[PDB]
Amino acid sequence: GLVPRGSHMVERLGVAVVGGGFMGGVHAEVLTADPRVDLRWVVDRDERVGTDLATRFGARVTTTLDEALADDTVRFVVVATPAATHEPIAAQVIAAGRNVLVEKPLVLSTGHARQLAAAAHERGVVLAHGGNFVYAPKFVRAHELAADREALGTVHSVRVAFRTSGPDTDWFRSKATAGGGALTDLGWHAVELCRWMLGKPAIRAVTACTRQLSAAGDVEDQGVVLIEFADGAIGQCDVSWACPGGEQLTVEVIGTEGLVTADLWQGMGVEAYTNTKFGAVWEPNQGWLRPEWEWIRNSGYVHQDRQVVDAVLDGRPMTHTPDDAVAVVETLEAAYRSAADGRKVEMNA
Amino acid sequence: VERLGVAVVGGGFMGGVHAEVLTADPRVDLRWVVDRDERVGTDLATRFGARVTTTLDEALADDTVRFVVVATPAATHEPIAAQVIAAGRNVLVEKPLVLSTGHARQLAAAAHERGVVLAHGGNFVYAPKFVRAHELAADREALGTVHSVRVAFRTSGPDTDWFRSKATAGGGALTDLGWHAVELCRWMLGKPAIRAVTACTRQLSAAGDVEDQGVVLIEFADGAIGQCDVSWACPGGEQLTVEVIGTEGLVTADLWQGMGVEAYTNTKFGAVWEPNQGWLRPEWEWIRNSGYVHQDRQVVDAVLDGRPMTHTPDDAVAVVETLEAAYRSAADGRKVEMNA
Amino acid sequence: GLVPRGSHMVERLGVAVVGGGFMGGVHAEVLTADPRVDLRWVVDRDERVGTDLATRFGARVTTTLDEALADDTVRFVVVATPAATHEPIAAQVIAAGRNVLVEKPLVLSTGHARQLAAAAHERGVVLAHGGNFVYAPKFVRAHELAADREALGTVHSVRVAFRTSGPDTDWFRSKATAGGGALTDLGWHAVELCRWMLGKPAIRAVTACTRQLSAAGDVEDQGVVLIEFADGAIGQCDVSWACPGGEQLTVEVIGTEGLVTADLWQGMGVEAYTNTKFGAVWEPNQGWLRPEWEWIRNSGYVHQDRQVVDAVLDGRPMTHTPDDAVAVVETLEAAYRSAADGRKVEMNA
Amino acid sequence: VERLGVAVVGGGFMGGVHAEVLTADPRVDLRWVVDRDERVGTDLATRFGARVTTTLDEALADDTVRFVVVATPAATHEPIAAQVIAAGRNVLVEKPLVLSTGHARQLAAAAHERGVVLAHGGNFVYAPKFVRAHELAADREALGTVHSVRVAFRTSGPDTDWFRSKATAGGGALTDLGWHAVELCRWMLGKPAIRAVTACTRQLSAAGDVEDQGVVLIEFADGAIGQCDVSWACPGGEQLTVEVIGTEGLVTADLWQGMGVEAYTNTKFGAVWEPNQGWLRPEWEWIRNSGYVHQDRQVVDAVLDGRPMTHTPDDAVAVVETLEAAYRSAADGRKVEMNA
Ligand SMILES: NC(=O)c1ccc[n+]([C@@H]2O[C@H](COP(=O)([O-])OP(=O)(O)OC[C@H]3O[C@@H](n4cnc5c(N)ncnc54)[C@H](O)[C@@H]3O)[C@@H](O)[C@H]2O)c1
Ligand SMILES: NC(=O)c1ccc[n+]([C@@H]2O[C@H](COP(=O)([O-])OP(=O)(O)OC[C@H]3O[C@@H](n4cnc5c(N)ncnc54)[C@H](O)[C@@H]3O)[C@@H](O)[C@H]2O)c1
Ligand SMILES: NC(=O)c1ccc[n+]([C@@H]2O[C@H](COP(=O)([O-])OP(=O)(O)OC[C@H]3O[C@@H](n4cnc5c(N)ncnc54)[C@H](O)[C@@H]3O)[C@@H](O)[C@H]2O)c1
Ligand SMILES: NC(=O)c1ccc[n+]([C@@H]2O[C@H](COP(=O)([O-])OP(=O)(O)OC[C@H]3O[C@@H](n4cnc5c(N)ncnc54)[C@H](O)[C@@H]3O)[C@@H](O)[C@H]2O)c1
Repeated sequence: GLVPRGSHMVERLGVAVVGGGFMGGVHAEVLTADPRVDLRWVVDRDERVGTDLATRFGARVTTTLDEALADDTVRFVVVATPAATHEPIAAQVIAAGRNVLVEKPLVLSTGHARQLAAAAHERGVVLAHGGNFVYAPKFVRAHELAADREALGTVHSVRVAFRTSGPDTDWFRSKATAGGGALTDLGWHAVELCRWMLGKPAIRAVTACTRQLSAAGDVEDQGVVLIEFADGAIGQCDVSWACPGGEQLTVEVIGTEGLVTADLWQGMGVEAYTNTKFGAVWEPNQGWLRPEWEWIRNSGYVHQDRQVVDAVLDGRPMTHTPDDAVAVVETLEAAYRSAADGRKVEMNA
Repeated sequence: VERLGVAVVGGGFMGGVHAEVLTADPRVDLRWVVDRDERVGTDLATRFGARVTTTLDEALADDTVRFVVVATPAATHEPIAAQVIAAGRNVLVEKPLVLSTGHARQLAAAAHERGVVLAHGGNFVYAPKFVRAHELAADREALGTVHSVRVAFRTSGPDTDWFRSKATAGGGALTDLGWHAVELCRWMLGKPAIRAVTACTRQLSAAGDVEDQGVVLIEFADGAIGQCDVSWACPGGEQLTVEVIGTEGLVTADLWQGMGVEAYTNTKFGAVWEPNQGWLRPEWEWIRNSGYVHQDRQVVDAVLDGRPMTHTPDDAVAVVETLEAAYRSAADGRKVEMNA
Repeated sequence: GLVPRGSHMVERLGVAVVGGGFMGGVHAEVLTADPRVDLRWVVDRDERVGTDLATRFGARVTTTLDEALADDTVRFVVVATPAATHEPIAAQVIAAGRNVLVEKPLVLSTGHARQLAAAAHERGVVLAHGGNFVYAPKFVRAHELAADREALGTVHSVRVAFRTSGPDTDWFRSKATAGGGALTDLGWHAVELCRWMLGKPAIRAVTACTRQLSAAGDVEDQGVVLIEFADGAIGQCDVSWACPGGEQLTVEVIGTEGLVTADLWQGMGVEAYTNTKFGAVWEPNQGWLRPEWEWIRNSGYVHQDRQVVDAVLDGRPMTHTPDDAVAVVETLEAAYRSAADGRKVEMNA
Repeated sequence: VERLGVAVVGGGFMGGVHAEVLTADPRVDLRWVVDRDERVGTDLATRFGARVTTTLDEALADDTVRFVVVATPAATHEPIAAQVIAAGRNVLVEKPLVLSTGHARQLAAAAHERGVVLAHGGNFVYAPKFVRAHELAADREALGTVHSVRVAFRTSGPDTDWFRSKATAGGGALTDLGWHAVELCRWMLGKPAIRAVTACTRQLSAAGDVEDQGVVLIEFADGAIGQCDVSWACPGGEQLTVEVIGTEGLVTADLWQGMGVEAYTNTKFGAVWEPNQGWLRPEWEWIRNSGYVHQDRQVVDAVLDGRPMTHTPDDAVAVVETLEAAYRSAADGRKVEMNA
């Protein structure tokens, strides 16, 4: 083998999805493919958007989180709303005694993260966060090779590059609603991947640089973080919202005896060219392309959500815990401080 | 919730893979392993909690068994499959379905008459990456007129002895690897009829009496040319690539070198298929990525829900004929016309 | 090292170029960069084209081959005219006692090739042919590794693929003027590369398939040749005029212990993307590109012409001789016969 | 036809390369090899038919010598170059030109006053592939606003001992490799001014007292961010890549992994730099492709034909300052502002 045994048709878990936008849709599609899941509610401030998602999966639609929480069959809530709404919404879901999966970034301050985590534990519920790429099949494989100590020797370098042409919806570009720019949006993943590839060691210091390119908004479009891990390995996170030509996500680990690299979007092994356009391909879809296949599964969403559901229904302890989210949140806060005053920031947390 | 009782015949490498794939299906109950070698069958049975026997009829006496996977040497396929169908069971037969076109048509007809599912083990037409490439290649506006398809399949050759005997394998690389190459070529073009086949083969190793490499040029009805390039003599790692070229566009897909992970070591990687020293391109999820999971899900779906199959015994017959024509072409040094 | 010593400024060789089209221009540019070369004449039936090339290099222009041959300073003639004109023109250049470089394909029949070669030898002049890719730096390197017998073991497979979107000028698509289509135009190179990569062994048999896609003309757009070499290795030449997206040229050699591959146009190590267009790039020049650098030198034209000039001026014997051209010509003639009647053709020549 | 008399100082690895490159130039007469080790200098001299000495002044007493290549350890560069310029000779000094910004400005000024050519050994800005990438990256309509440049330069480290001594090398990887990284970054953007530099370094090996790896973030005047990533601790083969990203486009170039030749062997390739087992990506024409040939042709052109140089001592000063600022940043844990 080995093929993981298939879910498991038979338990029933009532689910609410809060935020029926892009990511709420992905989760709705991933969760409804799981035989154990009953999607009961879509919650959204925009009723048209909420309604469109709900009818697609035969859920009920509401604009009030409290209506869904009044449904006793709901035991699990997915929160995919703008970043600054995560903490109030997750705090209320937890207080109502429900399990909750919160999209990246968990919250926007170290305090909120520690306190949300303490509140979930007290309430005896699962708090899970949406760092999907550490569940991506390709990266899991690469993580396994990066852990071969005989093969790599002493690891000294890790690098994660994550580049897009930027967000589609407006809330991403305001601090008030988003917390920060590319460093928050993409840097979340890059920092989680870096830690993880190294075996989650303590971070000793951080250095960072950011720029805002776009006139719209008040957040950065690009950032580079230099992370100093406790063993002395240097991490780099290179993120950007101003990169054309298609999403890029790569991971590189370098030791004294070996190295491991992995490429998500440019490593799918399919190539195409056309003089006109490919209908079934994400724009840009003319000229030379490297088309994706199974983008949802290959980004890790399917494995993440299966393991979250396994944690709620079967008490199967998760690989990635609120401790990991807390570590990411303080790294990002340290990075923003470093960028602001042009100095290395010592960690301690 | 719908349980399906399954028996696996042949407890070797492929029986092992199928057993792994089917027992991951919540609908499936693996009840029997059948194998002529009792030690091999016992090992597989104890691993998956099934009964074991050396006699297929002991497993067919079990009325719970409604579906049988046949993963035995090529020449044993037809007698076994005929038996299974005669006993009213649905069957999946590993590639080379059969060695003769007459036998293929009989089995299909016998299966249709009995009202059972006959399925064949061409797993790579179910591989997720190839399935995506096939979708792109079907965009007529994007590709214009399709005039070339090429499938290269290269390995360092089989390890068990019966593969290199003509009596039991029915062929060498052209059969073992060519089955897939031809099925992929055909499929990438939307499955058009084949009009002619030219082929060249060669035996390299001294062991056995079958070819180690071969090339087939295929003339499809519309005039597009297919190339199938297969070999048991290629070092450095398995290769499987697909290429479709039209006047306005093209599509390529690479299975084993397009998996997007690179590694280097001065020593070795323990978790990697040898060669595991120096520069490597390691696989991940090789069973799923090769198409076995999707194949076996769609065959179980057919048996349970009557949901009609994408790849049919008609496809398998087309492949058998082509391989028959290719071996004749290789012997006669001439293009062979397909009156079928 | 090692860097080849630089030409050698000082000898003077008067040159005529016949055919001032695309390839006559390339040669004019390569030859005038050689300090030893004096480009005296451009000969072309079209005076405007001839004149445009000549003024660019300060040559004289004529429409009569005889005018250039009346110039005693001319000792070396480059023939870059349509394929069917090669034999008469080269026969006249040779008879006038001049050295001659004839573009691919040398001539269109085995007889003509043997007889042209015999005539040059009798006249004591160099006859050279324009198979440039066997001089391409990258392929020379690959040829050297393919000759490591310990590293490859027994070589059993060689493959050359050569694909373009087809010729620009009309004469290429008529048998009368061109001899044949892609199999002649591209197959010339593919067959020469195959032989060479294997150490130029005898060819025992040939099998071939061709199709005509285009309505214009009467020659084939695609062809595949299966070559059986004497040692038992199988060669493949895959050529096409109907391939979009940019020129492709690759070489693959496979043995029992190893393999060697090389990629000319997709192996240049430069990548680019733009949302608009790159001005300095060969169309298609939008979207994802793999731009060439030094395309003339990297295709081998510079090394070929330097070695041809070395042969004339310094008697330095050439690596690739008229014997090699004769072998290619009969392979192609065998291939066309095989395609015509659907049978393997045994060689003997 | 115009002959230029040359002396090479330092008969080691780089002196060897330069001697190879310059003697291929028909305009050049290599007359002297100078080296403190007589055996090393003698070996190089006998190979190229030059005179040999251990005393630079014996070679400067020769009035035929109009041009000197200095390929000695970093700390020896300034005293030697000063001597050569003081004697009225044109000079080419290998990378790290000098270790101090003051010294760089003196040499440039001394050279300008004497009326001679001072050139520095940044060969990769002359590499044909990078020169092409630089042309693409200069297409403003195609790239839009340029906001990122990244240069990664990775090796398994130097083999001679003086490289790992601060006294004689003036630095580790950040100096040895970083010189190129910074010069490439700067050049790819059209050579704008540098406003600030942040850096992090680390020593891995126990031997020596210099860093093995370092990263530099560079803030250019317009606001574009440069990254220079260098390391002596990277296995599997040398890497050198360049990346430029703008809002409308991007350009990347790969020197050692973008050479387009792939090989595999179960044994080894004799004609290949080790690692020469397993999967390889072999180099071809490494001297020319690294830029040495073009560099040395353009320096000889300058000396003979007064044809002004693309890369000037002003560029070298900019690089020296940046490296100075980077090492301070690495020590202080802070961004260093460039008031130059
Ligand atoms: N892990 C990933 O790969 C990934 C990818 C994209 C986005 N995200 C994250 O998911 C979350 C949502 O992102 P998105 O792309 O789906 O945004 P989106 O703008 O597409 O959707 C946001 C939705 O939330 C609704 N909404 C706003 N406030 C609400 C509220 N108080 N209550 C209920 N609904 C509300 C909005 O009407 C909208 O429908 C973000 O936190 C984002 O960072 C994660
Ligand atoms: N689709 C694929 O990717 C793929 C890959 C490998 C093999 N196959 C095919 O699967 C089939 C088996 O190949 P394999 O690699 O597993 O071979 P194998 O030698 O590993 O196993 C074959 C097993 O069948 C047993 N056996 C032999 N004759 C039998 C008989 N009459 N009745 C019952 N059992 C018998 C043998 O003891 C043996 O254990 C072949 O047809 C092969 O072509 C397909
Ligand atoms: N080795 C290579 O890489 C390569 C590439 C392209 C073409 N070629 C070959 O070079 C030759 C010319 O090809 P091209 O692309 O330059 O064609 P072209 O059509 O661009 O140029 C042909 C030129 O020859 C002129 N011409 C025709 N008949 C003439 C005659 N009797 N006397 C003098 N001039 C005459 C024409 O006016 C025209 O200027 C062909 O044989 C071709 O196969 C080789
Ligand atoms: N541009 C490049 O790609 C590149 C590559 C390697 C080295 N370099 C540089 O070239 C220079 C030499 O490096 P190397 O690898 O050739 O070192 P090396 O140790 O191989 O050779 C240095 C030589 O200089 C001799 N020498 C030492 N002190 C001397 C002195 N005072 N006077 C005369 N000779 C003296 C030594 O005997 C030695 O033979 C260094 O500055 C290095 O940074 C540049």
